[PDB]
Amino acid sequence: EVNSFSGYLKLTDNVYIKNADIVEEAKKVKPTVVVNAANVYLKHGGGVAGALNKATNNAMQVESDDYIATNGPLKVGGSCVLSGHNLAKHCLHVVGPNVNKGEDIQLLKSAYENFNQHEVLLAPLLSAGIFGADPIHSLRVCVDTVRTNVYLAVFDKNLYDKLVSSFLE
Ligand SMILES: CC(C)[C@H](Nc1ncnc2[nH]c(-c3cn[nH]c3)cc12)c1ccc2c(c1)S(=O)(=O)CCC2
Repeated sequence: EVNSFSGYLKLTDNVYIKNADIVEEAKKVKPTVVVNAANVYLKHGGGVAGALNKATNNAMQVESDDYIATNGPLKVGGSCVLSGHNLAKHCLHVVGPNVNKGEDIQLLKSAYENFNQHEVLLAPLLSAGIFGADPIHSLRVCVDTVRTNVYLAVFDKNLYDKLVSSFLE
């Protein structure tokens, strides 16, 4: 019943990967921590963040606005811990660089370093999709940076297959 991840492929001693929607994984597993692919103002307008917010019936967005009002925006490469709502005990909101908006890809290492404060995490592939990072590079940074136990859900079988073949070269 605790962190019941199923059907993952173990890549390294601490990195696992599955072709799955992170929202569906969070509902089934109810992990201790789910990672959001956030932006600095925690505006969950689309993609992974919009999907996680919609699964909380907008409770994540209201909580996020209150956090920003009191604390100000996050930095690129930084994170904050807020409620997991019905998806997890906690949501770790992590800001990976948006290369399509000119942010430095080197900050992807700092973004993955936030994962090391949590023993077990369900997470998306940071800075992939419309953030513009090369998803094979993002997996290599994950493997080289994260030391705690991370379960990556990648919602695209074509990309999943390319990432596993890239890792097993
Ligand atoms: C690479 C892609 C396959 C992957 N997507 C996903 N990966 C895992 N669980 C997912 N659920 C949905 C979904 C459910 N309902 N609606 C959307 C998407 C999703 C991905 C990973 C990272 C990032 C993005 C996208 S982005 O374009 O949202 C920008 C932020 C970084």
